[PDB]
Amino acid sequence: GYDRHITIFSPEGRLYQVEYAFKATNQTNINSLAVRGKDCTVVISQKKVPDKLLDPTTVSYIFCISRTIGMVVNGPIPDARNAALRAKAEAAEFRYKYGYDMPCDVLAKRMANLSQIYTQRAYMRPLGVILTFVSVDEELGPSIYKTDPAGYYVGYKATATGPKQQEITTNLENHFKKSKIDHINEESWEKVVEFAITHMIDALGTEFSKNDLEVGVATKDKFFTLSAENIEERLVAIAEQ
Amino acid sequence: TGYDLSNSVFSPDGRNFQVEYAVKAVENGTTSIGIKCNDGVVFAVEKLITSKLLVPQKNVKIQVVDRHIGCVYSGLIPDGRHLVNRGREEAASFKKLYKTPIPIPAFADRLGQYVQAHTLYNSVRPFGVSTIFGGVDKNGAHLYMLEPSGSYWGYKGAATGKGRQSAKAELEKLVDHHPEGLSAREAVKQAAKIIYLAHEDNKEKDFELEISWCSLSETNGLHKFVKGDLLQEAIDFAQKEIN
Amino acid sequence: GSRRYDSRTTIFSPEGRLYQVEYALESISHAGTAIGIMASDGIVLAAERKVTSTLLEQDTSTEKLYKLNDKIAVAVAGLTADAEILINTARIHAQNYLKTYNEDIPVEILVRRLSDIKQGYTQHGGLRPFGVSFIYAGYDDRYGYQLYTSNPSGNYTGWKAISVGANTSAAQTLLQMDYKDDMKVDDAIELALKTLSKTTDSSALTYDRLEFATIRKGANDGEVYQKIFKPQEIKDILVKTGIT
Amino acid sequence: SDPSSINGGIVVAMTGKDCVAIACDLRLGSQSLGVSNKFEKIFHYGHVFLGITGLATDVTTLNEMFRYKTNLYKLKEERAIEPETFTQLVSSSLYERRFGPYFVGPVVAGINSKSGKPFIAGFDLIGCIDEAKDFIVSGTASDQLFGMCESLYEPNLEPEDLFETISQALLNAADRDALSGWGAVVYIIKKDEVVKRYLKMRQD
Amino acid sequence: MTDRYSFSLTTFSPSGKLGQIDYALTAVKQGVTSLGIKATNGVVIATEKKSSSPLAMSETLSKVSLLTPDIGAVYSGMGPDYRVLVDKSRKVAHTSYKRIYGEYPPTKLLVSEVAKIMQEATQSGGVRPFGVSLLIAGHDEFNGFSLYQVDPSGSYFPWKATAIGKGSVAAKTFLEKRWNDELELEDAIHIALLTLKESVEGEFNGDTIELAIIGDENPDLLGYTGIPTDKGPRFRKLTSQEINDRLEAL
Amino acid sequence: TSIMAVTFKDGVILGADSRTTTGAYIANRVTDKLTRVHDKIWCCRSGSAADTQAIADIVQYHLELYTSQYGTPSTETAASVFKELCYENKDNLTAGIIVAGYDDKNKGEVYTIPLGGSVHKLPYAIAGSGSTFIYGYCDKNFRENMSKEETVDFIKHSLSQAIKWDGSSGGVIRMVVLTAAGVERLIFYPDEYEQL
Amino acid sequence: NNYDGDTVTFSPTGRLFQVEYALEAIKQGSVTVGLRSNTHAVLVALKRNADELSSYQKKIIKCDEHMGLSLAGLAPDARVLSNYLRQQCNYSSLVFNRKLAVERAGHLLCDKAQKNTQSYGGRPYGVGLLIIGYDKSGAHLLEFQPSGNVTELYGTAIGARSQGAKTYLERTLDTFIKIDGNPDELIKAGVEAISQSLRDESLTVDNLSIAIVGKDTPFTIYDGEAVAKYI
Amino acid sequence: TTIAGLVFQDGVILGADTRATNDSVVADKSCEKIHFIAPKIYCCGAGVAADAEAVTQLIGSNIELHSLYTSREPRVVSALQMLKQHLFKYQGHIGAYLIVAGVDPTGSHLFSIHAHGSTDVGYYLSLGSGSLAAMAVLESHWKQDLTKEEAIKLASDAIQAGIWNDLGSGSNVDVCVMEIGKDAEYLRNYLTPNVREEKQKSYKFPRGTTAVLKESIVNICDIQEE
Ligand SMILES: *[C@@H](CS(C)(=O)=O)[C@H](Cc1ccc(CN)cc1)NC(=O)[C@H](CO)NC(=O)[C@H](CC(C)C)NC(=O)[C@H](Cc1ccccc1)N=[N+]=[N-]
Ligand SMILES: [Cl-]
Ligand SMILES: [Mg+2]
Ligand SMILES: [Mg+2]
Ligand SMILES: [Mg+2]
Ligand SMILES: [Mg+2]
Repeated sequence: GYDRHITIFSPEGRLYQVEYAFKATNQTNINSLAVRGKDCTVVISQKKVPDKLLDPTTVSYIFCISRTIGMVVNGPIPDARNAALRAKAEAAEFRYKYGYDMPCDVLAKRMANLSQIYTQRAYMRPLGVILTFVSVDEELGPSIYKTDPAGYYVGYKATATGPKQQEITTNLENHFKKSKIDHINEESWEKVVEFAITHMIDALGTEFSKNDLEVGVATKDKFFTLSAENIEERLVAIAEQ
Repeated sequence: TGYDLSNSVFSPDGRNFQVEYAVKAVENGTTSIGIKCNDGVVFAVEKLITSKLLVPQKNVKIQVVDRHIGCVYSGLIPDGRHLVNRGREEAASFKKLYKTPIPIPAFADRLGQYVQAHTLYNSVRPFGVSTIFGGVDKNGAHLYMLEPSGSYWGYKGAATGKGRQSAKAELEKLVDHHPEGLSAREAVKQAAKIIYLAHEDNKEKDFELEISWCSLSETNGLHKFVKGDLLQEAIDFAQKEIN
Repeated sequence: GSRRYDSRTTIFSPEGRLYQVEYALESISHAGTAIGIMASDGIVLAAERKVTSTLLEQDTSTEKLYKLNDKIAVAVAGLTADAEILINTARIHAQNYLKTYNEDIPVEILVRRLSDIKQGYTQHGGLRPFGVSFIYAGYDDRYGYQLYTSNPSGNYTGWKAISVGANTSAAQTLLQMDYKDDMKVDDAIELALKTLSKTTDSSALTYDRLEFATIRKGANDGEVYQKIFKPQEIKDILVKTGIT
Repeated sequence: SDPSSINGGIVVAMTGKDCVAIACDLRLGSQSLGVSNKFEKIFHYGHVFLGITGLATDVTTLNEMFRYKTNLYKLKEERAIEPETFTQLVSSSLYERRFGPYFVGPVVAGINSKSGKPFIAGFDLIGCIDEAKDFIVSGTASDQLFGMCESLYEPNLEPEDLFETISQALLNAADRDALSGWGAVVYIIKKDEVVKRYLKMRQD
Repeated sequence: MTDRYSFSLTTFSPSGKLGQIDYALTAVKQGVTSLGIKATNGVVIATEKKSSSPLAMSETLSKVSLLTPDIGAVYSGMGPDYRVLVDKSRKVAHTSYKRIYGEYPPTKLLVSEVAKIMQEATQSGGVRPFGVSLLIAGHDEFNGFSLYQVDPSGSYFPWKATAIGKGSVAAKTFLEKRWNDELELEDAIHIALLTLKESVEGEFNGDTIELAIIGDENPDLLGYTGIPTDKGPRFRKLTSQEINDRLEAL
Repeated sequence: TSIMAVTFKDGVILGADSRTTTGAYIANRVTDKLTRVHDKIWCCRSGSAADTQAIADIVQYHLELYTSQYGTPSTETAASVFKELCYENKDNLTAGIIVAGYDDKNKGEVYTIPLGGSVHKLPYAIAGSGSTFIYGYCDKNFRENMSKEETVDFIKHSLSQAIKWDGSSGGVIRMVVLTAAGVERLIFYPDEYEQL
Repeated sequence: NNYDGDTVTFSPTGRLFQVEYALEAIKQGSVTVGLRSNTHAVLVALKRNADELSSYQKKIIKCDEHMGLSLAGLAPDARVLSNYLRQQCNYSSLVFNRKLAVERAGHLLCDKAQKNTQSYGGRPYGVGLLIIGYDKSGAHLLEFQPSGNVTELYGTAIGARSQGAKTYLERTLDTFIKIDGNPDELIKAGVEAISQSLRDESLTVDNLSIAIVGKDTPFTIYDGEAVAKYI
Repeated sequence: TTIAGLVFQDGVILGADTRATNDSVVADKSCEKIHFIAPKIYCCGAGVAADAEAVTQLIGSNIELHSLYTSREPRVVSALQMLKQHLFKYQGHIGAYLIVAGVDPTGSHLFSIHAHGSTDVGYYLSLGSGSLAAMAVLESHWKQDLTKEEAIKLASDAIQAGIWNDLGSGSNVDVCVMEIGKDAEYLRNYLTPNVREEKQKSYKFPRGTTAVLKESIVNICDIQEE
C-alpha cells in the first residue's frame, strides 16, 4: 500500500496524500471568514492563545503579502509561513518583471500551480494549508481567491474555512439569498468588519473579546491588519445595537 | 500502517510521525530555558555531569549568533550546532546586504524556514532539537522557541527538555506576579532557580549551571555569558530557594 | 529515502529474463495485429485498428502506419504514444544521415539506431521500457526491399514475412504456409488481408478497421513510391480480393 | 577578408503574371582565382525555390539545413511547405545565429499552391525580411542588379517575356562584376510547371 | 533536499497493464461529463460547470480554454492537471511553432505536442500521469475543422463526435444516433445541449453550462483594423445569454 | 546632469535638472532624474541612464521584498543595497547615485555613491557633470538645520548655476521634499531660475 | 527494528539506530586511554594484531606539531577524519599563521560527523577518537563520538573493556592532574590506567603505543623499543 | 528612419516612414516599421531592422502568453519593462531603438526605448536618423489637448519632415492610432507622396534576344506515379 505514502494514483483514481493534507488543514482548530464590501474586502479569523507564556502579538495566521494583497491561512504555521514567504517573493518578482502590482487572482493561480506540482511530483509533499487571498484589485474590485492542497483555486463572493466552515458557509449563503447581491452593501470598511464579526458570532454561537479575534482589511492600494484596540471599537459598536 | 517510516509522509490523521518522533529526542534531552526581561533576554541550561572527568566550565552549550543573538537548545546537540551554523550564515548574508544586524523576528523565520524544509522530503531527517533563542534589536527584546516541525512563536518565558513541565509552571508564576516586568539582574537569578527546580527530573546525576544574557542596559545589547561573581550570586540564590 | 518505491525496471530475474521487457511483450500481445510481407517487386504493410467506433474519424486517423522518410515506413503494435516518441527520433536520425552523407539512410542503420535506443531503457536509467513493437518496411540501393522487426528488448531481425501484436502464433503459421519466394506485391496484398481475416478477434474484417500500405519500385521510371491507403482504397482492395 | 565577397556570385528573382522567375550565376572563386563554373546557387524544397549568395560553405550548409527542416515539416504537416511559411523559417533560422551569422544573402521565390499568388522575398545575413512585389537582388553585383531591375522591370510580364527581362538583368550586371559570371541559370516557375534554362554568356 | 525519484512510477504489471494509466483513466471516469461535436462549418465543445459552492463565482473557473485563436480545449477529470496543461499547451504553440514559422500550429500538431507532454508523465522519473482526458477542437487552413481526444497515456484519436467522463457511454450512444456528415454548426450546438442535459442532475442554464465553438472568423473580436489577412479568432465562448436563447428552442 | 540632496530641519530635499544628452543633442529635455525606491527613500541618478535605471529597478525590487518580510527599511539599508550592486559590478557600470530618505527616528539622511561603489554619508551631496561648477557656491552657502524655504532656495540657486555653466545640464529644476508630512513634488521653470 | 535501515530514520522513542550501531563498532575496537595534566597530554593505545604472523594495527595518528589523536573502531574512517583535521590545522596555519585551538578542532569534527547522520545515502562514521593537544590555553583532551558529540575531559578511555581504565582515572583525577613538568610520570599513569582494561593479554613491546604533546614537546609517537621503558 | 509618437486628447498615435537601407542603397521601398505587440499596443522600430523586428516579435509573443495566463488586457508598461530588460541584458548589441505606445485599462501611454536599455516618458517623441527633422516639427506645433484630426496631421507632418530632409528616410508614411475605448486603427500607406513617375521607354525585349545553351523541365512534384 505505497500508493498512500506518495502522490500516485490509488486504484480508485485518488491521491491519498492530497486528501490527508486537507485533514492537516484543520489541525489548528481555527475558523476563518472572508467577505466583500463595496470598496473593501474584510477577512476575520479566530485567534487562540492557549499558553500564558506566549507573546500574543506574534501569534497570527494573517499575512501581508504585498501592499495590496493579504493572505489568511488555515493550517499549521510552518507550512503557512512557507506559503507566505513564497507568495511574497512571487509578488515582488512579478512587479519587477512586468511593471505592475501582482493581482490577487494571478497570485492565487501561481500558488495553486505550485500546489499542483506537489500532487504530481513524488519527492515534494503537499503543504497542509488552505490559502485565502484578499485584495481590492484595480481591475476586478474587491476580490477573494482561495487555494488548497489539491492545487484547486476559485474566486468567491464570500468564503469560510476551518472545522466549522459549513455552519459559517450556510449562514453567509442565507444572507446573500436575502440581499440578492454579491457583496455587503456598505460604504465604510468599519461596518463591513462589524458584519463579518456579527455573522461569525451567529454561525459559531460564541461571543468574542478583543483578543479572541484577528482582522485583516483590504482597501484600494493597501491591505492592513487591525490592532486589538481597533477590534475592541468594532465589538463595542456591535453590542450597542 | 508504514506512515511513520518515512519523513514528509502524511498519516491518515494529517500528521508527520517522523517529526513527532524527533520531539521525543528533544524530550529526552537536558532542560533549557529562556526568560524575557524589561530590556533584554536571559538564557539558561542544565548540563549533566556524566563523570568527574568532565572539565568544569569548558563544554559550553549556549551559542552566540552574530553579536546580539543567543541560542540554546535541548535534544541532539550536533543537530543544534548545525542549525546555529546555518543561523550564522543567514545573519551574515543579511548584514552583508542590508548593513543593519539581523532583527530577531527576521532571524527567527530564517531558522524556521530551514527547519521546516527538513520536513518536506524523505531524503532528510527532521531536526532533533527545540531551540530557545533571542536578543535585542531596534524594536527591543525578543524571545523565541523553535520546534522540530519548524513551528515557532514569541515568548515571555520558554522551556524545553526533560524538565519542561516543572520549568513552565515556574515561568507562569513569574508572568502573573510581575506584569510590569522583570529586570535583567532579576531574570538571571530566577533563571538559576528554575534550572535548579527543573533538575528534580534529572536528579540522579549532579549538574552544572550555565547562564547567558542580552540586555540593553547591562550588556549594551550584546550577548554575553554570565561569569564569576554574578554567576555565583545566581547559584547562591538558587541554592537558597530549593532549601 | 526514495529507494523504497523503486520498481527496478532494469534487472534480471533468477532465470535470466528482463521482467519489464517480458511484461511489455505481454502488453504488445493484446495490441491490434500488424503484418508485413516482402515480395520481389515491393513490400506490403497491413494492420488492424483496435477501437471500432462508428464516430471515429478514420480518414484523418493514424494509429498503426507511420512514415519515417520517403523510402521507409513502420507498422506499430503497442502503446501509440510511446511509438510516436520513437518515430520522431527515427525521423531525425534519417535527416541527420542525409545531411551528413548526402544519401538516404540505409534501412538497417535506421533500424539498429532505434533498436539501440530501446536497448538502453532495459540496461540503464531506471525507467520503464517502450511498450512498442515495430515492423519496418523499407528500400535502399544495397539490399533492395527489406522487412525488419524490433521489440522492447531492442533485439531486431530481418524477415520475408512477419506479424506483430495479437495472435502472432496463428498469423505466422498461416504466412509460413502460403508464402513463396517468387511472390509478387498483388499476391502479398491478398495474403496479408487473408491472414488478418482469419486471425482477427472481430466478427468480420472491414475497411473502417484497417490501415494498409505498400512500398513499390513500380513508380514512374524506376523510383520507389510509398502508398498509405485511404479508407475508400482499403474498401476497394477488400472487394477485389473477395473478403467483403 | 570580407566573407560575403570571397567566393562571389549573384541571385535575382522577379514576379510576373501568374509566375515567378529566379536566376543565378555559376561562378565559385577564391577571390581572383576562378575555381568552379558549375556552382549553382538555386535550390528547391518541393515547389519553393531558394537562391543563396555569399560565402559558399554557408550556401551549401544552409541548403542542407533547409532540406532537413522542410523534409521534417512535410512528414509532420503531411503537405509541402509554402513560400510565405518558408520565408519565416529562413528568417527564424538566420536570426538564431544573430551573433555568429551565416554570411549569406538568401532569396525565396515560389507560387502559393492554394492561392496561386506569386511570391518573392529577400533577406540580410541575420534574417530581416524584404518582401517585394517587383524584384529581389542579392550578391556581389547587387548594386548592378538594382540598376538593371529598376529600369528593365515592368509589372505583369508573361513567363516568356519575364525570362528575357531577368536574363538581361543578370547577364549585364554580372559583366560589370569581377567575381560574378562564368555561366548562368534561369528558372521560370509556374503553378504546375518549371522550366530551367542555362544561358550563354562571356566566360571572363 | 534532493529529487531522488529518477525512476519510473508507472511500470508494466505481469498482465501487461500500465497500472497508473488505468487508474488515471478511472479518475477521468469520475469527472464531470464533457463532449465535442464536429459540424461541416464548425466544431462545438461543451461541459457542465459543476460549482463546488454557491458562494463560489463559477465564471472565474474556466473549464473551456482558448489555446490558440483557432483552437480550444475542454476536459474531464482533475481540474488542476488541466489548468497546467493549458499553460504548457499555450506556451508550446509559441516556442515550438509560432516563433519558428510565424503562424499558429494546426490542430493535429498542437494536439501532438500536448500528447507528448502527457506521454512523458507516463514514462519520466518521479511523476504520475495526468488525470485528465482532453477534447481539443480546432481549425486550420489546410486540414479544415477537427476534433481530437487526448488520454492520460498520451494517445490521441480524431473524432466526428464524442464524450468523456461521467456519462460518456450513454452520451456516445446518443451522439451516434444524431450525428451525420451534413450538420450545420447550429444543429451541432442543439445536439450538444440535448446530449448534455441527460448527464446533468440539477439546474440546466447558461450559468451552469460552459460552451464554446470553433466557427467563422470574428473580426469584431480581433481588437484592431488595418491588416486584411488577419480576420480574427475562430474560437468563441458562448455567453450565458446566448446559451439561454437556444434552450428556449430546445 | 546636475543633482543634489540636502538635509534640513524637517527632513531632506532632493533636487535635479531635467536634461538628457546624446553628445550635443538633447535627447530628452524633461527627464525625471528623481526616482522612488521606497515611499520615503528616493535617489538622484547620474551616469549611464541604462545602468542607473537597471540598478534603481533592482533596488526597488529588493526594498519591496524587504518591506514584505521585515517592515520599512532604513535609508542606510537602501544605500547599502545600491552600494552592493554598484561595487560588485563596478567593471560593467557607470553609475553615480545619491540616496536620500526620511525616517522618523533618524530624520533626513543623505548617502552618496560615486563611480567606485564607495558609500559616504553626508549632510548634503552634489553630483553629475554640472556639480563641478557649484562646489565653491554650495560649500559657502550651506548651513545645517535650514528651514524648508531656505533649503528650496539653496537648491534652486545652486542648480541654477550648475545649469548656467554646464551644457549637459538644463531644462526644469525638479525637487522632491521628504518630511513627516509626506512627499511633495516641486518644479521650477527657466523663466524663474535663470533671472536669480 | 523497522527504523534501522538507514541513518535518516528516527525510531518511535527518538533514537537513531544506525548511529547506535556505529557506536557499537567502537566498543568492539581495541582499548585506548587519554589523560592530561596542566603541562602535558598523553595518549596510550593497546594495538591489536590479526594473528602471530601479522603486525599490530596502528592506533595513533599525528595531525599537527601540537595536536593528534588515537582511534578505536573502523581505521579507514579514522584516516578520513584525521586527514580532515590535518587540513583544518594546515588551513589555520597557512591563512592565519595560527595554530588551531583544540576546542575548535573538536567543533569541526562534530559538525563533519553530524552531516552524515542527517542525510540519506551516507552512513555515520564507525570510529571514536581521543584528541590530545597543547595550544594557547594549555593542555587539552577531547573525546569524539560519531554521533557528533565531542567532550573536553581531564581523562577518558574508549574501546573494549574501557570502563576499567575510566574508573581508575576517576579515582586518580586529583593525582595525575598535578603531574606538571614530568612527562614520564604522566605516561606511567596512562600505562597503569590502560592496564585496568586488560584481560589474559599483557603489555608487550610491539603491543603498546604511546603518544605525548606538551609545553616544549611536539606531538611524538613512541612504538617498539621506545616504550619498553614503560612496560 | 523617421519614427515618431505623440499623445492627443484621449489617445496616442505613432508614425513611421517606409524605407530600409543598406549603407547608401535602398533595400526596401515599402517596409512596415510599426510592429505589433498586442491588439492595442504598437511599437515603432529604428536601428538594426532585424533586431527591432525580432525583439518586438519576442516580447509580443511573451505578452500574448502573459495575457492568456492572467486573463487581462496587456499593459504598455509590461511591454516596456520586458523590452528594456531584454535590451539591457545585451548591452546595445541588439541595436533596436523603439517608440512604444498603446492603450490599456490604466489609460494611454507613450515611451521610447534605447538599445542599451534606457527608457523615456514623453508627450511627443522621435527616433532614427530623421528624428531631428521630426522633432523640429513636433517642437514647433505640438500642444496639449490635440484632437485626433490635429494629431494625425502633426504626426504625418513630423514623419514627412524626415522623409524630405533626411536621406536615411523616405517613401511612404505609416500611422497607427490608439484611442481610449476604441479599436486601434493601423493605417499603412497613410500618405503616398513618392510614387515613381512613368518611364520614358519600355525595355521589354524581343523574344529570343538572350542566347540559351540548354533547356530542361524541372521535376518539382512528389513521385511521378505509375
Ligand atoms: C531605419 C533606421 S536608421 C537609418 O535611423 O538607423 C530603418 C528602420 C527599420 C527598417 C526596416 C524594418 C523592418 N522590419 C524595421 C526598422 N533601419 C534600416 O534601414 C536598417 C539600418 O541599419 N537597415 C538594415 O538593418 C538593413 C535591412 C535590409 C537588409 C532589409 N540591413 C543591413 O544593412 C545589414 C544589417 C546590419 C545590421 C546591423 C549592423 C550592421 C549591418 N547589413 N548588412 N549586410
Ligand atoms: Cl505557474
Ligand atoms: Mg508529492
Ligand atoms: Mg565577370
Ligand atoms: Mg575573368
Ligand atoms: Mg545649460
